[PDB]
Amino acid sequence: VHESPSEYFRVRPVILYYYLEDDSISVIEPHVENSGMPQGKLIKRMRLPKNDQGDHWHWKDINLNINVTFYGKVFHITDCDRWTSDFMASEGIELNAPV
Amino acid sequence: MREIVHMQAGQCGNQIGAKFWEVISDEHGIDPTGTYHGDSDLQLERINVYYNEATGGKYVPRAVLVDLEPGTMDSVRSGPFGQIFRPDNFVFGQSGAGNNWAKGHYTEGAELVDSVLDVVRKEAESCDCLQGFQLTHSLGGGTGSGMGTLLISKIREEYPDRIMNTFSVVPSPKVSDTVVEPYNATLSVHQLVENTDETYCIDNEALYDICFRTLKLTTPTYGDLNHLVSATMSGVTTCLRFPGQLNADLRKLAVNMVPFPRLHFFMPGFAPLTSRGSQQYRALTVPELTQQMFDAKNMMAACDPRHGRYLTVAAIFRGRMSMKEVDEQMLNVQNKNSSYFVEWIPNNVKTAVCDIPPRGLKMSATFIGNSTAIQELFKRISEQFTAMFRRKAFLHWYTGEGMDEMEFTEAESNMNDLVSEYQQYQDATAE
Amino acid sequence: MREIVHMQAGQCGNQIGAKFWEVISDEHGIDPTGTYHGDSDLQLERINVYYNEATGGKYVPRAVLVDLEPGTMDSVRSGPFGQIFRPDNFVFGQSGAGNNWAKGHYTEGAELVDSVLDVVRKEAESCDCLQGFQLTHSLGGGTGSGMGTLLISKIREEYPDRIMNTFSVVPSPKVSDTVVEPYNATLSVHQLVENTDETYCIDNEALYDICFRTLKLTTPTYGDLNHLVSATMSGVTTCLRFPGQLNADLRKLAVNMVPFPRLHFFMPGFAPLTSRGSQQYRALTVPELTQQMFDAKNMMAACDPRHGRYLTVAAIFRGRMSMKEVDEQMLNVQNKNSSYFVEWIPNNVKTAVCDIPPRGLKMSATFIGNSTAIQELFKRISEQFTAMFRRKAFLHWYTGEGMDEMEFTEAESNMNDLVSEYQQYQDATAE
Amino acid sequence: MRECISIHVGQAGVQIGNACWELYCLEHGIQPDGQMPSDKTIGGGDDSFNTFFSETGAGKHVPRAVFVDLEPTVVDEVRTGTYRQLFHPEQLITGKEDAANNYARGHYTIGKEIVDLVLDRIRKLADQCTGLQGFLIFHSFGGGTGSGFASLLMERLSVDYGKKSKLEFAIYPAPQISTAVVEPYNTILTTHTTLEHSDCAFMVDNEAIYDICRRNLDIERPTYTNLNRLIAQIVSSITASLRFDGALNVDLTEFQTNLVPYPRIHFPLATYAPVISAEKAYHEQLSVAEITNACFEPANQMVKCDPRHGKYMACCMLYRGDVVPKDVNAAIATIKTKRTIQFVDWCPTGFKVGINYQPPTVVPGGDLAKVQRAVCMLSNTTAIAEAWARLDHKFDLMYAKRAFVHWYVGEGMEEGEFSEAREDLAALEKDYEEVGV
Amino acid sequence: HAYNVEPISFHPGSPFKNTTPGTWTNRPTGNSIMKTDFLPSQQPSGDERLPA
Amino acid sequence: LKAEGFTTKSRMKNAVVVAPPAAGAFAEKPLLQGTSFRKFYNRGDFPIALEHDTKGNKIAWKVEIEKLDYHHYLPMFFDGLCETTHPYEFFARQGVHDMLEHGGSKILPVIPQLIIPIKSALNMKNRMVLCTTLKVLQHLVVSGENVGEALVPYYRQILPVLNTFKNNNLNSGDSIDYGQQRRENIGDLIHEVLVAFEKKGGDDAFINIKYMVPTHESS
Ligand SMILES: Nc1nc2c(ncn2[C@@H]2O[C@H](COP(=O)(O)OP(=O)(O)OP(=O)(O)O)[C@@H](O)[C@H]2O)c(=O)[nH]1
Ligand SMILES: Nc1nc2c(ncn2[C@@H]2O[C@H](COP(=O)(O)OP(=O)(O)O)[C@@H](O)[C@H]2O)c(=O)[nH]1
Ligand SMILES: Nc1nc2c(ncn2[C@@H]2O[C@H](COP(=O)(O)OP(=O)(O)O)[C@@H](O)[C@H]2O)c(=O)[nH]1
Ligand SMILES: [Mg+2]
Repeated sequence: VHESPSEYFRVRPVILYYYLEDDSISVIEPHVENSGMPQGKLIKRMRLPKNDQGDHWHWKDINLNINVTFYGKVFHITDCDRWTSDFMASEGIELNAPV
Repeated sequence: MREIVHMQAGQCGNQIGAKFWEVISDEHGIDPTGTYHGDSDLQLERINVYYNEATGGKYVPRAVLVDLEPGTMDSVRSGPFGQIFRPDNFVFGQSGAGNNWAKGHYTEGAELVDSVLDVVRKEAESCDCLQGFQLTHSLGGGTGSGMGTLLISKIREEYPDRIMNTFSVVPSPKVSDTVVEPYNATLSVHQLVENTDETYCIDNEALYDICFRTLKLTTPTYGDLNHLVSATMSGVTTCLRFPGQLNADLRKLAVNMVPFPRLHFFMPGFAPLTSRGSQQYRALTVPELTQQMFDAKNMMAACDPRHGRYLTVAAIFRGRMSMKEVDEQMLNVQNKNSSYFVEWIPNNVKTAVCDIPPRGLKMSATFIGNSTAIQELFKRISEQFTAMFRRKAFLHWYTGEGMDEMEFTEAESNMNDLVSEYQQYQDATAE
Repeated sequence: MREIVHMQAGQCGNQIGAKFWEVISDEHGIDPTGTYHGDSDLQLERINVYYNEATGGKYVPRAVLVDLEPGTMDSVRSGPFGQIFRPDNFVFGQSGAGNNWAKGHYTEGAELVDSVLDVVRKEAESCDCLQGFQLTHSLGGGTGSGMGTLLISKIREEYPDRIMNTFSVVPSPKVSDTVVEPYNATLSVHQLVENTDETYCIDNEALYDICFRTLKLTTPTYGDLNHLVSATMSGVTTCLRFPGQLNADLRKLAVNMVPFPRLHFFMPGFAPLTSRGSQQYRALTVPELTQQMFDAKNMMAACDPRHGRYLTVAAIFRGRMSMKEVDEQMLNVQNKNSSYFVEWIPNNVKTAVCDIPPRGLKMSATFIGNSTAIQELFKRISEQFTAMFRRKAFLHWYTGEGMDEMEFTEAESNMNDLVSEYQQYQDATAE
Repeated sequence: MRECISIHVGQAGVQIGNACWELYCLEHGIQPDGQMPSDKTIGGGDDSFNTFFSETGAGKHVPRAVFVDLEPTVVDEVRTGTYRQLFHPEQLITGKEDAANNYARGHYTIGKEIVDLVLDRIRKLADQCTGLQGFLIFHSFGGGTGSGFASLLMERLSVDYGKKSKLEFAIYPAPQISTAVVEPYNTILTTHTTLEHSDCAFMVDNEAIYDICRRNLDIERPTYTNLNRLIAQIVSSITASLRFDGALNVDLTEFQTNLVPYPRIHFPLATYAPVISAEKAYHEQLSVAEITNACFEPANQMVKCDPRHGKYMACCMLYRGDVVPKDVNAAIATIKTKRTIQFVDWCPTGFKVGINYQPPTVVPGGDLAKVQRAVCMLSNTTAIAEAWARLDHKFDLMYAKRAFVHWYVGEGMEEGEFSEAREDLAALEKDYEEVGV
Repeated sequence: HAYNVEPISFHPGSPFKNTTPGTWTNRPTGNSIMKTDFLPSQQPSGDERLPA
Repeated sequence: LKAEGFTTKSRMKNAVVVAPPAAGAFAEKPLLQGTSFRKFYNRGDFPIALEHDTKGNKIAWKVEIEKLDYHHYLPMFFDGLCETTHPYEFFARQGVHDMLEHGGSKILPVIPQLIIPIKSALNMKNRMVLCTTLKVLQHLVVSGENVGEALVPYYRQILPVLNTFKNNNLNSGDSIDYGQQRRENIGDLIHEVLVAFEKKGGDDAFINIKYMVPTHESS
């Protein structure tokens, strides 16, 4: 954040949603109180690209402590859900610890 | 330094504007975060036409977004290049005027016109110089046509000399898609004749035909349709953003293509359009772009440009090219298809060459034709309107929000008068 | 800058033309992708005869593929040098030809004819000379016969002065593999004799004989058959492409082999053609090439030239050789077999020598022979036609598809007049 | 002490100036930053730049010229170019709005806010000199800035500096090729308002240079740089007699006394014809007779207004290089013996010869080659009446239906001015007819 | 199935990660004709070869 | 070779293109169904009759012209101008020309209604109806008081055909025009409609008149 008397940087909480039906990703914001900023969807459900070669973000390369770039925004993942961890361990990911 | 402020109204207008601010951000090297990850200084020298400097490095678009459904604002913010826009310039109502011209023009939508005029005034006063006002909307919806016509009327009576272009997704019957669509189109064209400085009529049916026949493309969706629309929106105003040889801005296009103060309903066209497989099996040359412009296949208006005569046709070429090749090709087009051009105008072609092509293409061009074949679209909309208005179907709404049948008769008769004027200047003799 | 446009119609035509374009590509140093991986400057000195420039320095052949059944395009794209063709030139129908001349001529081939003429005009406008057209087809099917003859008629109507050569494949009573071959060949040679500048009659029986006795080859197959036909097709235009001491193009050959207008049915011939065990016993000189040209077993058509009179003989010699040796080998064969040459035309051999031999071939020679012995094929097809036309067998398909018995009778009558003209110029005397 | 002030009005004028000042710097040895190389030299003398430049004392050769365009784009790309340091920043004058192919916007509303500053810079450049030769104005008949602002500045210059000579290097519209739509309107209006304030107006046609570049230089894809370099060669050949030295000479004042018969007829043609490339420059003798014959060939005219339809009045014949004063006499004699080239009966003495010994200057990356001799002809012919007649017919076709008149009428320009321009053009029409008969 | 690639050049979408500078791109922006043609020349230094 | 334009067939060294079909902006447009003057008259009402005369006729009114309702009768008297199967044409045009001269202030309020019948008659382009309609327009503006100023909003909608047919006079040299009595010259009648508009209009009339017809200029 530039030119503000209250902070010089901000952290906006983010919940990702990976839909396995079509390998799509939607980002959502949990609407924190008194934020004063328009919170809401911030990226709807689509197939988000991964490389410049046309590859898209799959679930085979999404883990606990990683950075994922979507549209110039570099989100960093913190923790999973219980069903998601069970499914990911069933498919064979290592699930390298919540942060 | 010339600035244009851009506006999108309705769901179709907002989607077209989102694709437009994706396409020209790709042209100008703008990150969806907002930063300049560009390569050339010419990419930044005239970025102020559509953008505005934000302290920190961001480039805020000079765009104003209008609807009465907040879901449209949520969708355009959650689209790609969605965080680009400033959230103040997201003025919306709550009722959802939603395919009702009366609701979008006289009732509760008209409680939003003062606020959108305030925000447009604020965005317009922060300019050293001003060219005009850009609008994207569809004529078959309540917010696109109702608040669209109201906004054009208000901004025209406030700023009388700054020019104004609207991009007018005009209805087609083969896509149908809305019952009160002829009513909305007839009530919008009445104001667009008198208020709008220049307008481009665009048909979704013609876009679908282009995607099916020239682009193959299997499934085109609305992304590709809005991408062709955004391409021909970006190609018109490339002389205001990139230098080169002989160039024409929006006012030059209006002056050289409007012979009489009402014949300003144009026909867009963008023509390095080829399929994915037949892309490298091509040699981009000025004669084959001239091929692809002067073809009934590649026109984004579902009316054939052969049941009528071209009044004025302008082409904005883009690429490092030969002016002899440009003039020779279009002069050859005039001489050989001399029957399809009006003979009381000796040269019916305006050329504007900008040497900086869109990224990825060596060569491109944008077609804008002022044909007398727009009377086909206007006659088909008028005949649908009089078919519905002979039995007064779907009129209890539009008289419940407080209009009169005299307004409908006046709008129908004005569109008929415009059709008669196009017919007169089509069939007018040499001397 | 003399360019000739290739058309390949039917399964036989497409399979011959795929081998022809493979031979042309690895003679001009073109990979399957299209990039010039050649060595000499002569490979690009006259590349515009068969190839068109694209972006990235890639050469696309100036050919169109025509068929009704779509699987032959899949076969062509399956073949090597299949991706080099432009995808817009793949003009294919959807239903089947039906091995029916009426179906290929008066119906759905006649509905695809507008699109194939559109792409032919598109590929012919990209020329500065447009020396002529070549067409590859067979007189056994519906697309090869009927659609090919319709293409010939439309091209003759459009460009009347340019030359047309068709490498037509004629049926044989020994090969057959079709019961409507007499009907198809009789109906197609009627259009061939009146709208083609020059045509080459290739017989599958003669191709198999060349593959079995001059080549001693165990399984010949259509690949080697089309290899021989493609070598002939290259050799007739290597004087156009590569430089040489004596130059003879298609118009040169047409004026030196056509005494009377409906006498343009030639039989071709290629030399050298040797087996594996005959490579040792091979004196690589001009006389064996001359003898293998003039031998009756080496003819590419089933006709025995000893049962007739050689009107004219054209000899296209590719390679490094003399002029005295070539002229004396053309002289001595006339002087000894003066009985097989017409006595009312002196010195009736045309001789051209191109300095460039084909790749992997030290010397080569294309024989073209206009003789009166060609009438054996027309006699065979005419009597096979009338044997099954006396009882109107298989005629219900054609008549219900839309032809006339008057048309059948007139085609047979024109064939008989062609045979009678060949006979009268066979037995005509000098004084 | 001689000085020529250059004014470059419009995009065409500014690009032609970008060509011609490059040519001037190359032929005088001035580097793009402004200084002489000071380690090498090309040799012209200490004073063979003063017609177009000035010395600041430090060694900065700031040039002349009043580069002006209403739109910012071309002026700022010139400012961000190779010759950024050469030009004085106050010389390059620009605005914000564009005249947008409107004579009314160039002459009545948008121009008048910048006329005063352009005139002040012109006054400063005129005070900076000692003896002013003339005003070299580069523009197009075209539309908007080059049509309206040029005429307004012409009126102001006629009011202020009445006796100084004016040259009007102008891009005249082609017969068949055209770019703008209201180009006939702008052409007729700028002709009407330059008739009483011009001194001599040179015509250049883009289509004719296109065909000349195709035929002679053998280029099938020429851009505007390939045309503006030829126009640079024209202006250099015209005003090289002021800068360099030689035989029988000419300054800007003889170009109106030996070329303008009546004070209406001041539109000579331009014909440079050693237009040859390096492929065929040394394989033929470029003798005086050959180049003058090729200059009187009608295919080498840069107007495409074929002189066999009319008669020549005067021909200012400028020679540049190894030209012999008897060879030029022999060439003119053997062409006056020809009967295809026709002269009017009241002008037997129809030539004005001027010879310089300076060879022509090539541009690196240019299309022309190094030649020993060059010829530039300024021919005032009666054949241009057919070009006036064609533009008259175009004006009649547009003005009969009153097409594109609402812009001019609604922003300035009372309606009678269109008929004024049309009537003055028709007066010029049968003025040409009466001086031809 | 509601979002495809662009129909003009058919270039795939990008994640817009700026890990590489903006000059390193496969679709660069074009250059002006006056900049490409009007270029600073090179003076004859003197220590060249003698021409024939 | 015949070809349709803007294609490879259109660009050949021997091909000619087909001319576009005319839209018919100078042709007649006869009615597919009769007006409300053939439905309301032979049904009854309309207190008018012929009294016979030679020039034309005269309309005998069985009620007072000045007292009858112009809000009812007048706009649907103008509906009878668009036909020709006449006993009706005299009943239309002379009814117009009588009620107008013998009205008064009552013409001005019904003017906003008095547009759709007029324009519909104008958008038929019959050469004998159109002159009658123009002669009606020359009498509307002169008929009442402050009447040529209420038409100023509707200069938009009474002038789309006068633009088309203002150049409809004849180039007949020094031949005597004997059709001067029966005033049926459209290209002239349009001119005296326009100068009457300028004379009996307001002051912002001319900006709209030039907005409509491009080649009109101040009287
Ligand atoms: N020879 C030559 N002619 C040019 C060049 N640039 C423009 N023109 C001519 O100028 C004509 C257009 O009028 P312009 O003088 O360019 O108009 P403008 O100066 O841009 O003024 P506005 O139209 O108001 O923007 C074209 O028809 C060209 O023939 C150039 O670089 N060289
Ligand atoms: N080209 C294009 N047309 C659209 C799009 N979305 C809707 N439309 C068209 O717009 C019409 C409906 O207009 P709408 O946007 O609902 O107007 P509104 O109700 O006032 O918001 C439909 O007939 C669609 O064909 C889009 O994304 N692109
Ligand atoms: N030499 C040669 N002959 C072929 C080839 N393919 C087919 N033919 C002959 O062509 C005849 C069939 O014609 P066809 O191609 O089916 O005609 P279509 O049905 O119109 O496509 C058969 O009798 C074959 O002998 C080939 O690759 N080479
Ligand atoms: Mg300009």
